[PDB]
Amino acid sequence: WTNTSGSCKGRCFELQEVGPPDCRCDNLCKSYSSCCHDFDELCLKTARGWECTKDRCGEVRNEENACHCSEDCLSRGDCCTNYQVVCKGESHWVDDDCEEIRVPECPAGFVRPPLIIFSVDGFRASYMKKGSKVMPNIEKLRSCGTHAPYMRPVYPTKTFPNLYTLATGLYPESHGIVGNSMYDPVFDATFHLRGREKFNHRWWGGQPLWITATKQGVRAGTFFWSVSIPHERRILTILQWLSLPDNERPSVYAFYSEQPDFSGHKYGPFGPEMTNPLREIDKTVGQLMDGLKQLKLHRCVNVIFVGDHGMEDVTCDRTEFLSNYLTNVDDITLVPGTLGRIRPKIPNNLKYDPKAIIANLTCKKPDQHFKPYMKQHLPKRLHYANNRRIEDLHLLVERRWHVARKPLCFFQGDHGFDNKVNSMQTVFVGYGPTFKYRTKVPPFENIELYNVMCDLLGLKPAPNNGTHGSLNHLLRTNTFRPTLPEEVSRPNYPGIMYLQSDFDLGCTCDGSTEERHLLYGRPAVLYRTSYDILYHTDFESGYSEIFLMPLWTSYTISKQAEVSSIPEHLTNCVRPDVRVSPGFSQNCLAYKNDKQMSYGFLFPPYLSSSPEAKYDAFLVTNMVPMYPAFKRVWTYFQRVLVKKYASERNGVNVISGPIFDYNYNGLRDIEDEIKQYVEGSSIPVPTHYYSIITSCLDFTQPADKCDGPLSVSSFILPHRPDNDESCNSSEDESKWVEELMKMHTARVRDIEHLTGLDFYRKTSRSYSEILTLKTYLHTYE
Ligand SMILES: *[C@@H]1O[C@H](CO)[C@@H](O[C@@H]2O[C@H](CO)[C@@H](O[C@@H]3O[C@H](CO[C@H]4O[C@H](CO)[C@@H](O)[C@H](O[C@H]5O[C@H](CO)[C@@H](O)[C@H](O)[C@@H]5O[C@H]5O[C@H](CO)[C@@H](O)[C@H](O)[C@@H]5O)[C@@H]4O)[C@@H](O)[C@H](O)[C@@H]3O)[C@H](O)[C@H]2NC(C)=O)[C@H](O)[C@H]1NC(C)=O
Ligand SMILES: *[C@@H]1O[C@H](CO)[C@@H](O[C@@H]2O[C@H](CO)[C@@H](O)[C@H](O)[C@H]2NC(C)=O)[C@H](O)[C@H]1NC(C)=O
Ligand SMILES: *[C@@H]1O[C@H](CO)[C@@H](O[C@@H]2O[C@H](CO)[C@@H](O)[C@H](O)[C@H]2NC(C)=O)[C@H](O)[C@H]1NC(C)=O
Ligand SMILES: CCCCCCCCCCCCCCCC(=O)OC[C@@H](O)COP(=O)(O)O
Ligand SMILES: [Ca+2]
Ligand SMILES: [K+]
Ligand code: NA
Ligand SMILES: [Zn+2]
Ligand SMILES: [Zn+2]
Repeated sequence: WTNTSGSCKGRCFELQEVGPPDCRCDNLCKSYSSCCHDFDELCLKTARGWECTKDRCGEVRNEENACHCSEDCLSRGDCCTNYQVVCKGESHWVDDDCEEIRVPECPAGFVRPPLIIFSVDGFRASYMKKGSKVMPNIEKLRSCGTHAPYMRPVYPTKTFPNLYTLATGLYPESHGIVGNSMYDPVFDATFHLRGREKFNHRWWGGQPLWITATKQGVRAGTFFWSVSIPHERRILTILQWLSLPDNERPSVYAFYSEQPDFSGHKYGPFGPEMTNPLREIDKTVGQLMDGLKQLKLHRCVNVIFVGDHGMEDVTCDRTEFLSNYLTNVDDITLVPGTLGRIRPKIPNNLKYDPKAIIANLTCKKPDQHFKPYMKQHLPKRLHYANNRRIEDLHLLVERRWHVARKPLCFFQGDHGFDNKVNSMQTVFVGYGPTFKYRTKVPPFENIELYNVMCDLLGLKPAPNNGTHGSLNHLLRTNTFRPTLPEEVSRPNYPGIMYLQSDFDLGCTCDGSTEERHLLYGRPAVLYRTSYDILYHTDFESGYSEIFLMPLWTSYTISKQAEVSSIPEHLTNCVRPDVRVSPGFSQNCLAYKNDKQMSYGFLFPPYLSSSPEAKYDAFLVTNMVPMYPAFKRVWTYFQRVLVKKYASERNGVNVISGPIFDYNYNGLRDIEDEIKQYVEGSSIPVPTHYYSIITSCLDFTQPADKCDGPLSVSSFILPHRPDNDESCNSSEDESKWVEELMKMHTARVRDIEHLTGLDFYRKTSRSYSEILTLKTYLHTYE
């Protein structure tokens, strides 16, 4: 019980923690039915609005007014934000010339620059193009500070998963807020963006910035605002907190606006009606900046202006209905809209038939505007599977569309789609002493910001999914010095120690390498295992004696490299490898015998330097288990695409290899976790194959003679026994394989998690630059 009879006198928006039976006067109070009886009256004044007028200057203080224009308002810290402009002849901040802030200029008592995070909901990256005509304050922040052309949100591209990702540095599958709505089958309870269940702490994992701050003795303002508190009051409150005594003043502040998301939903992102909400947000940014200038803080504070996701054109007329595909949709519950998650309506309903449902949802209309996936099959870049709150059955919905359960308008915009979709990208601007001046940076992912905010506050971040150092280039100072991970396992370098006669595998056949095929140094193995370096004319590899295949195969292909064929008499040519024991080798009998599984090669014979070399490609230590379905993809990649890349990029360095992730947690499987082997054998079957293709950013220089920055694209291709994912796969590979690959684009960092390898250890670039390179995602948008 809360004694609501107390008073919020002298307590409005107090920062001190106050639990029952004492009544409260903060933001969460309304949400908890714990506000004191005079909270609304004392703390939410509205009288006379939010702006000083000339006729109010030097007024006598009336405590009933929303903000003040009396002579004492300054030292009391509660002037209207425009007080000085109107009453003292000052200029609005936006009207002042931009000037580099080379070190913080903070008042006496400020030990470090405060951080203010200004979050805007549904702020599409492209809205910034409206510029100073619509958003003069924001445009000044953008042009004079550090800006990205866009920031990538996490999937699903909705509010709760993204705000909490911003706060934690974690993927939703890790922090637990995997949707605006979700069902937890262990709680047997349902979370919604609106309602009280979300206030229960059991939903919220990781360690959000305010807790990290607090546990390290840095004070935080609120990271929650009751919907009923107007934006102007939120701004005045932050400014009041900044005026507090040195021993009370917080170091980090958050402001949140539910616009322009609301108007985006109503009118769509390209609507003329979007101008007004964008103007209003800009006015709010102006209030804050004018307010900060009034406090002599405008060259002291670091401001982050950041969105949660973008906004797409989505109307009633573009809705797919499951009832068109499935006979009894009343027996399933669908999380619907710009994504789909399906579970039985009755939890644990034994008649639920997911394989039948998936079959009925697969490539059933030529223009089908969604695609079903079991969650383990979703692109690995989405990192959306390792959580009990994520339904096994997912629908990835095409941009501009909705999926609904059944037919049983007032919106023109929505969001939630695949986070690489252009319309879903959002905004990032950093302004203040710690950010760079007039600097543009490449787009980056929102998971990276928590580390940077910790940097801006002198905090040590909790374990998260950012790559710390990858955003050092946004910062003038306070950068984080990364350190190379230490190699755990050193390679064996086996020479010849066997003769062909030593091998009974069932197979039949009728320097200057390390320097030239490992342009960036050998990957470091970061786990305990046993493996061999193997040199060849055309390629090098780290062959695992445990997994009976290479962890990685590395080779360079010149722009003018020639593509040869595989002679008919060598079709089935597999050769034992006299450097590796028979006992540490695969055997062809297992393949001959497995009716479903074939094999492929990591270094493609098609790219051999010479027939004497080409014969090396057929070694048993270059072979990996591949389903025929996958071979269709891999052969096209090996034969057509690698050369095509080399031609377009002026040669390419390639590293390819297997990935094992049977429990879909995005991390290298240990031996015990591998669940599939080639029939009759102990040859483990990869769940995915990766390839990392590197070249010179300056395409005028060949991959192997690159003086400066690198260019990289990578993929993590699912190793599946069919091509059901690709609706056009009955056609020639040239009509569908690249499309599949684009969907499964990946960051090098993703591959590192999944393999326990560390790449790019020997280059001429800074470690920070390499970290940026490793987080890059080639999106194909
Ligand atoms: C993204 O970055 C994160 C953060 O580093 C990585 O996630 C970590 O992975 C490691 C290694 O697999 C896990 O280690 C295990 O930890 C558990 C003990 O975990 C408990 O205690 C820790 C510490 O307080 C706590 O953070 C954990 O929180 C998990 O469980 C909570 C309670 O249900 C839940 O509220 C929270 O959301 C989180 O759930 C997530 O992780 C669990 C696995 O623990 C997973 O099943 C769930 O579906 C979510 O994904 C928990 O209370 C030990 O028993 C093990 O031996 C081992 O030490 C970490 O727990 C985990 N940390 C977090 C916060 O998720 C990701 O791997 C990384 N992803 C990629 C791709 O790189
Ligand atoms: C709930 O709050 C009210 C107001 O604070 C409490 O009222 C006070 O009670 C004490 C103890 O009897 C009196 O001495 C004061 O005169 C009261 N103050 C006022 C202004 O009414 C009340 O006690 C609280 N209820 C509880 C503790 O259960
Ligand atoms: C998958 O779709 C087929 C229709 O293509 C459904 O088949 C119907 O099944 C009902 C009873 O299950 C039969 O009475 C109808 O004759 C079938 N329709 C047609 C057009 O052949 C099937 O039910 C669907 N499966 C699921 C799980 O929804
Ligand atoms: C440190 C990391 C960044 C912290 C930033 C500030 C967080 C402020 C939280 C303010 C209160 C946040 C929750 C607001 C919920 C809300 O107002 O949703 C409006 C809905 O229409 C969104 O639905 P949708 O657009 O469909 O996802
Ligand atoms: Ca795993
Ligand atoms: K076979
Ligand atoms: Na198909
Ligand atoms: Zn949102
Ligand atoms: Zn929205």
